[PDB]
Amino acid sequence: GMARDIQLPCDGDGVCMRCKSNPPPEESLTCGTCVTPWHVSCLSSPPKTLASTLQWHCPDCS
Amino acid sequence: DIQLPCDGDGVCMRCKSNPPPEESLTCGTCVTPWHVSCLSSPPKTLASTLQWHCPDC
Ligand SMILES: [Zn+2]
Ligand SMILES: [Zn+2]
Ligand SMILES: [Zn+2]
Ligand SMILES: [Zn+2]
Repeated sequence: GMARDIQLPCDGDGVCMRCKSNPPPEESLTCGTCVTPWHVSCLSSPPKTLASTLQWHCPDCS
Repeated sequence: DIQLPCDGDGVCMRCKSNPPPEESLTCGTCVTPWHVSCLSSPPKTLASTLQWHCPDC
């Protein structure tokens, strides 16, 4: 997990607000509550189990 | 050898159940849902889970 300070979501156009990159699908995670895309690389605690990755809840919703 | 996906309604064609989101995995190429519980080899990394290719792909 990259972010040691505050974590930022994605653009809505698909750009990570933190690292200024457009994450590929293998690096993208959308929340199960607000459905906001997040760059999984720039998270503080990326999901570590398969179930946590499926029903993933973003840091703003957790 | 007999890996079966989910129907349009959602009932898994290998266990006759409607899996929850914590047990549903949609393929990144043919956008077909699958029941991970009925999968022979579930994904092993985070990248293979985020962009998942179903057995038939
Ligand atoms: Zn990023
Ligand atoms: Zn959320
Ligand atoms: Zn099943
Ligand atoms: Zn497929």
